[PDB]
Amino acid sequence: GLDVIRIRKPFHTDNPSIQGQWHPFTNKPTTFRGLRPREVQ
Amino acid sequence: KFTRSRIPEKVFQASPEDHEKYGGDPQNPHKLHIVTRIKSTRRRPYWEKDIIKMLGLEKAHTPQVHKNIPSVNAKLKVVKHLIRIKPLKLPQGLPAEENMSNTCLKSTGELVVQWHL
Amino acid sequence: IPGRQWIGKHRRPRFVSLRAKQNMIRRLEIEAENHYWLSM
Amino acid sequence: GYVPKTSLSSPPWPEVVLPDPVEETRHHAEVVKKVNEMIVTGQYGRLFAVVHFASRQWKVTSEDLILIGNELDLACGERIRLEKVLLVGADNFTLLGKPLLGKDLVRVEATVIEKTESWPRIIMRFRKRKNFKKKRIVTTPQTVLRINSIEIAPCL
Amino acid sequence: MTGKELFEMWKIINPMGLLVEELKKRNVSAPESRLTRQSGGTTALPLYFVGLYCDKKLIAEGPGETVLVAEEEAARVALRKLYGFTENRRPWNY
Amino acid sequence: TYSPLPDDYNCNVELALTSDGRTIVCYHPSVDIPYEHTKPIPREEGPMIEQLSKMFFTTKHRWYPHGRYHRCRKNLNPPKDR
Amino acid sequence: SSFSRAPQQWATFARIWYLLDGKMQPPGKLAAMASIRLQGLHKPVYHALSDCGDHVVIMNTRHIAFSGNKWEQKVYSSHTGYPGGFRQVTAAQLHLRDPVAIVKLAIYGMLPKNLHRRTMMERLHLFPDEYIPEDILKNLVEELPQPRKIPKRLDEYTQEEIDAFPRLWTPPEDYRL
Amino acid sequence: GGQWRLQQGLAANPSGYGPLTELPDWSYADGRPAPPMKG
Amino acid sequence: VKCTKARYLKKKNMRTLWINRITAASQEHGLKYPALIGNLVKCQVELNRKVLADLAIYEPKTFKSLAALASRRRHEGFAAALGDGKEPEGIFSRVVQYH
Amino acid sequence: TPKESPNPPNPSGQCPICRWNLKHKYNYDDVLLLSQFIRPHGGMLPRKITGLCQEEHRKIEECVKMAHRAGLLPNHRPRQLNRYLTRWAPGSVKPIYKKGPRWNRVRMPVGSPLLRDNVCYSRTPWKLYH
RNA sequence: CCUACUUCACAAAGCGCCUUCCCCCGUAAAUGAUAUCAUCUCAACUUAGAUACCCACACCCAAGAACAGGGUU
RNA sequence: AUCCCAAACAUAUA
Repeated sequence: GLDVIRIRKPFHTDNPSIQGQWHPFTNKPTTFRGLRPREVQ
Repeated sequence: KFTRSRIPEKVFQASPEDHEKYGGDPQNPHKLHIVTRIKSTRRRPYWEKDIIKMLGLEKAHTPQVHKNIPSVNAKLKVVKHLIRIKPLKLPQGLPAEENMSNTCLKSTGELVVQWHL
Repeated sequence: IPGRQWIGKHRRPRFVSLRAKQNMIRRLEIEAENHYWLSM
Repeated sequence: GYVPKTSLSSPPWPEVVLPDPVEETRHHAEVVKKVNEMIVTGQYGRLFAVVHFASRQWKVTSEDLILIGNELDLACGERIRLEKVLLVGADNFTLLGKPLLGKDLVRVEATVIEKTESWPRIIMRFRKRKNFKKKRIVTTPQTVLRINSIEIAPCL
Repeated sequence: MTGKELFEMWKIINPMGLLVEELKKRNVSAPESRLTRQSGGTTALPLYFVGLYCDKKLIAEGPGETVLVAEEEAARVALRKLYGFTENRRPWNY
Repeated sequence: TYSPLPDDYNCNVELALTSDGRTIVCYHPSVDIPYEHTKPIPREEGPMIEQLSKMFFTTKHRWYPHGRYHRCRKNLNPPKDR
Repeated sequence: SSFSRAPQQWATFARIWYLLDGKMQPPGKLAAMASIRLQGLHKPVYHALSDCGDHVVIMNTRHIAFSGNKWEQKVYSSHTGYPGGFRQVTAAQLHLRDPVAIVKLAIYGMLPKNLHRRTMMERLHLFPDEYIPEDILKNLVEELPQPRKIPKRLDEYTQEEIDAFPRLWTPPEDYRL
Repeated sequence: GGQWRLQQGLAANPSGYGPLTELPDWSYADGRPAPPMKG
Repeated sequence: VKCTKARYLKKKNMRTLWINRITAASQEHGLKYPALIGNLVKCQVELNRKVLADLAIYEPKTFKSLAALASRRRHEGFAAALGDGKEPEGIFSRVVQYH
Repeated sequence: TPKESPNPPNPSGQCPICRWNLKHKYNYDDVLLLSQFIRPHGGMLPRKITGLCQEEHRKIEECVKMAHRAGLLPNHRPRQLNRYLTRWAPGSVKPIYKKGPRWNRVRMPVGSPLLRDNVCYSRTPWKLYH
């Protein structure tokens, strides 16, 4: 019965990830004791 | 003025170097041609258009087969710059009636009967 | 530059890129193969 | 056959070397055995399958919906299976075909939920000064598929 | 309950309390929290990743815009992982 | 741990072919972020636009309001994705 | 993963700071890296309408090294609307006047030419020498690689490579030098 | 990339002739196949 | 007329968006985009761009797997080219054929 | 003092660069190759004494020049703006006030023209003029 | 700007008064190379090379077209 | 003859 108006996505994947959605820290290394660059201590 | 072109026949005396370059076989020459259009009929004169309508080559990149008689060669020799012609090699003979609806053509230039999807 | 910049005595000559030459060579080699397969 | 070290005598790209073929095959056998025991036990969780149904590629998972732009000749609520699965993956492993995967290693089910026709789309052609003004209305037909399950099986 | 995540259905408050309760019921230390990833610490749009740990092994991490909300949501993440109700679970078999 | 490409920036993934050659299997586990790489928790209408411009780093233009025409065309109950 | 909705969104779209050394680097390559990072064309989540730009912090912009003779030859042109105001100034002069302008103008040229260019150029920070304000320095996350490999000179060539590199000709017994 | 596909004797266009387009795209649940595609 | 003539641009620039996204992820894993998609098509993984971008987003380490596979194939290709004579083919370079 | 090592791979070549299979294998960054063809005061030696050919002598001369103006032989001074590949000496090059349109541009030289026959590794060749 | 002169005379003015700046990147001089002498350097290499100004109702005004601005001790 | 006019980049396997 839904209105015949436009359909925006051809899909409705209700759980669109199985492996962990991307945030800017996937694929970015870590460093000793968590030193942001140019730090000393 | 612009005209038609008469190619001197010396352009078609293939050398032994050509024979060993492409799949040469001077004696036992191949029977058919598979021909495909790779350029537009527009921006090209009207007799080229008429020939490309005579040899069945309407759509580009759709292959069509023809004899190797010198008549069809004399037609192809003036649209040669709009067509890629490859021999239709038949490693196993041309199909029989029962196994004819189950044949297919490979990009290397061979017609083959063993095409189970 | 006098006008209708693509013509005239002081026309601007276009340059022949490398990929245009490569395309010319591709078509021309295909033509050589055609010459062969019409030679028998 | 010698060259003093110089900035451009050597190739800048770091010349890697491949592993020995026989040890490489043994390693490959070991890892496929590992993935096989993972699949046989039941380690995986949800699964996503990259599928090639009927025009183009859909990334599909359980419970979800997929809109196809054509009719499919199937009564409403009539279970179906989608062959041509070219990727299937879980949390820890994923299998790619070359191109496809056999009909026993991956089983993708589906159902048809509704058959509709798309919203009325307009084709209008127009040119200036020539009284060329064409109008037309098109309603493509569409069918929506609920993906039900994606069962992977140990056969490797 | 398809698509609905766990804690949108089970309305709780103060997650880390239930976390320590569950980990003590399993006879394990109260988990120790640390700072995994930090981007934009001073500005008004920060991203803090807080990772809970269980004696040198990590049981969850979580993002937030404060280290405290990061702690809380990493607690929610760990509590999901223990209760076997994550988003990567095997879908219900119909 | 094979590193033709140094598969250590993020994690390690192992590639292989099934015996025949018609399937490729890759094993990628979620590498966990180590402890000793971590840190411990540490326990007025023009200047308005300028201060919001420095705090959120956007430029001043977007902060002034918009007229009625640009605010009845906005959609009150937009569709919900997912 | 398996986070809640809003924290997951914040994780995805959060914006990461980036430092970028500049010593002995040509301004254009710094400009290229900064151009890709500022407009978000390093995130797979990119889109123009999402505004996923990420901050960038170049330092040591006084030690930029144009190639060739570009210091003498490249000239930047400005013109106040007042007549006679067509002024154009070489790269050396514009560097002495304000030694953060070469890299600024490069990054300004490369960025897309729309009404988002100003936001992106606000999220760029340029600091002439190794100094850097602390409230920025304690936001940084990563340090992108230096594009140009700085060819070191004789001074840091230790004796092992000086004498390992083969002597290639025999001067006579007597010579002035 | 399709020049490599030709020097390996494949259709240059994977939507040409190959496994992807020749094989049927679906089958009824119990197993009995379905009428072929009009293509 | 614009609503009609815009569908072709829709396809065009969505493909451009997907190419950019895949280039971003590929640069994340050390491989440019030409090398990725070319050398992946040189292993009969006939995956299009929509799924590759969607995997860059919603499935990051399967994308890592595909990128590692592409780099592997590239290295095998460069090794084969370095072969100055007769050489056995690589392990992934082998071509699977169908009739 | 410099001498001849006992292992020149290709003895009796066209020039002492050919005596080491080098003829197209050096850039300006190669500090020691140049240092073996330099006086203590920056300017390099006569080709007669070293034995170099005309073209290779020219190439090493130009490499020495570009190495000096890049700041790569600071211990060779005769007794700031930092460049590399400085073709023309900075005292005799004028600003480009009038750069032509698309089709007759004047562009700033980079590199040297005696290094076109170097090995090329990226497919798009060296772009001397910029 | 209005002290005197001058049209005029709570002021506006000139024919009357007073102030007006900042070394501003161009030159040559030497030592010296490929080309051991010799040569200014499309080789390296030492040198003749701006400020100032502005910033916190009502009644008059040296501020003003309206609105603004200075004053009301 | 109003105001130069794309920002840049000599080398990571075409």
